[PDB]
Amino acid sequence: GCCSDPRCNMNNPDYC
Repeated sequence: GCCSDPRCNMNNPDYC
C-alpha cells in the first residue's frame, strides 16, 4: 500500500 512507505503516511492522512 502507500502506507507501506513512510512518505504516504506523513503526506497523506487520507491514505493512512
